Amino acid sequence: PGQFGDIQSRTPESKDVYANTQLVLQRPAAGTVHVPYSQAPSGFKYWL
Amino acid sequence: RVPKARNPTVTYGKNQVTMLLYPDHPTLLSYRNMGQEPNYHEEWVTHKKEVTL
Amino acid sequence: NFNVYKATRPYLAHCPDCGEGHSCHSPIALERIRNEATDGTLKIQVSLQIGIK
Amino acid sequence: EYKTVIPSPYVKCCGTAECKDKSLPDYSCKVFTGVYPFMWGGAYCFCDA
Amino acid sequence: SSSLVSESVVSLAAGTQAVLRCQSPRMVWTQDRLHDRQRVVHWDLSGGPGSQRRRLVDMYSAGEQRVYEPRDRDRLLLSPSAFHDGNFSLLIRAVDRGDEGVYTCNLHHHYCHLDESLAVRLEVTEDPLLSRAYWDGEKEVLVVAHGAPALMTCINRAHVWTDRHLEEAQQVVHWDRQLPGVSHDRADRLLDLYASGERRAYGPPFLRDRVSVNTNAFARGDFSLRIDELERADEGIYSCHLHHHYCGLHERRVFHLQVTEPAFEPPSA
Amino acid sequence: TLTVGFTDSRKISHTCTHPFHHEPPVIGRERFHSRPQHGKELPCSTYVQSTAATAEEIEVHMPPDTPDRTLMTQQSGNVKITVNGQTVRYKCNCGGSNEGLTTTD
Amino acid sequence: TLTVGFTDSRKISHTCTHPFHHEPPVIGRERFHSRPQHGKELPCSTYVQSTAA
Ligand SMILES: *[C@@H]1O[C@H](CO)[C@@H](O)[C@H](O)[C@H]1NC(C)=O
Repeated sequence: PGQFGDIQSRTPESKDVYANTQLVLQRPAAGTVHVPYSQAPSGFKYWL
Repeated sequence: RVPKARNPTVTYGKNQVTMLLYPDHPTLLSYRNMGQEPNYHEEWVTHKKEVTL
Repeated sequence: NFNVYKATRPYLAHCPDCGEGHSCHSPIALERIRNEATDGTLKIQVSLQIGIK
Repeated sequence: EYKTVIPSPYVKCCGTAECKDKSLPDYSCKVFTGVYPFMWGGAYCFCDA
Repeated sequence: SSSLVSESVVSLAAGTQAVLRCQSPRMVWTQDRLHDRQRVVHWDLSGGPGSQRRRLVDMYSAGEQRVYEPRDRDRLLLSPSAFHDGNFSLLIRAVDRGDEGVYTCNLHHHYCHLDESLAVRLEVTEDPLLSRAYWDGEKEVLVVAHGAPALMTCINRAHVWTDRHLEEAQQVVHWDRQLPGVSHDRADRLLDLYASGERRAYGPPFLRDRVSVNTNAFARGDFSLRIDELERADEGIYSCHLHHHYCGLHERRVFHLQVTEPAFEPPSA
Repeated sequence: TLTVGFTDSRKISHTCTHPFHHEPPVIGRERFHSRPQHGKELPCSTYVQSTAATAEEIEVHMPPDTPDRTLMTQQSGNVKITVNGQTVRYKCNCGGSNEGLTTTD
Repeated sequence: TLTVGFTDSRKISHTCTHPFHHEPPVIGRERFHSRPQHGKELPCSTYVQSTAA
């Protein structure tokens, strides 16, 4: 997670894919309807 | 209100840790012991750094 | 002639700042923002719709 | 680049929701108790806790 | 000078956990100031008991009036600064025969969730000498000549409706305790619940460890105190006080807590 | 940070903002500002204005419920349910039909 | 800086400026910019819209 290769597919049109992105959900805040989540940012977009 | 921050990723090792950390804006970091000395250090961080402890 | 909005409405939401610091229920609470085009073009999913009367 | 698909949260008013085990990459499910969500006209759920 | 809401005596057994119920839908609020200063004016038109009412025009506070019929645009007018002096009167430029019926002026404040309305029956004649304005005992009736303008007065100069500071910022709920034999006013403060969420408890640790309210108390308008491991020092007269100084809401609930009657208790009132 | 704003037909302006760190990605080897009249040509990725687009899809389905408390007035100790021409579900815990969904008053 | 300004009845834009080094302070340990949705709650000091002072 957070490194180059967090998401890997075999071909540009491969329908199945391997992913290790570390999704951890946190408890939502009082009286607000939303889905807060914690996520390691894109290894590719920061790697560049 | 104030933001929280993104929980970082940790890698482990014999008697040591290595913490890979992801900021978005200038954020602080601090670390210390729990013994007779605090051995205190702290650091401002702005980019996707990893540290060893 | 591009009538792909036969089942549409504005979909009002809850923005963390309507101005004046504190949060509000706005019509323009942007839900998604993608910037992967390397020429700096920000692509924003806005809660309302345009064009169709 | 990855895309985090997050659908609309299932708010079960006056009941307890149940997670279904799917086969999806980094599939995450969590049931939070004691939610009191607010819409335009007050609480969306009739029950308080 | 606080109005009583409901009064009960509560008897429960020693060793159990007390639940002191204090609930109010009119105390619901959240940390945010999401459109708190929002009022609405709306005029409705009806035609007796056997017809269906239609909303004609509405307007938000600090905003402009919305008309539903395109013909009636620029014809049915409110003062755009109606909310500054409480002059919610409606000027209709020219009346016709289709406008006959009872018009109701509705003011509503979304924070206090108050609504207030009065009716005026409009009847359109052809002769101007039959035109009069009178009070039938419970509503105003306006007789108007055809094509003349009609100013239907709706004035409510109460502080909640006028344009003034209109920001609460300090609603507080108080939990009080009047010990057995101990007279009131010198009662020990037990709990202060501020609209911001902060609570203030007083007293030695033996008392503070047992008194709590759920963290979303004002969010759900339920201020029931849950007291674990009931001791004799918990018996007494409790009072839940909701104070909204601005909206003129000052209510309290009073509880005579006695320790007796485990399953045989008669729940009072 | 980012902000969108527009003004209603009742002439009320509304601005929704969001904390987002917009940072332009560098192209080439010069942290420039605005492209000049005399440039070298490097490939890059932008958005195009194609309307009928294939395989980028969102799930459209039914809304949830619309709660409101402003549509309830005291008709001398009663609950008048104004609907304004729609379908509304009521719920309480007193005498009579303590739950149900009406359509008109 | 700080610049105030208004326009006259006789269509003259008056604009008065002043030097004022404005840096709003941090709250907690995160140099953020605006209010997010998710975030902790820390006490700060604001003003009010009242006149009866
Ligand atoms: C209310 O406003 C109207 C104009 O919109 C004005 O003619 C009328 O005199 C006002 N009411 C009072 C009591 O002054």
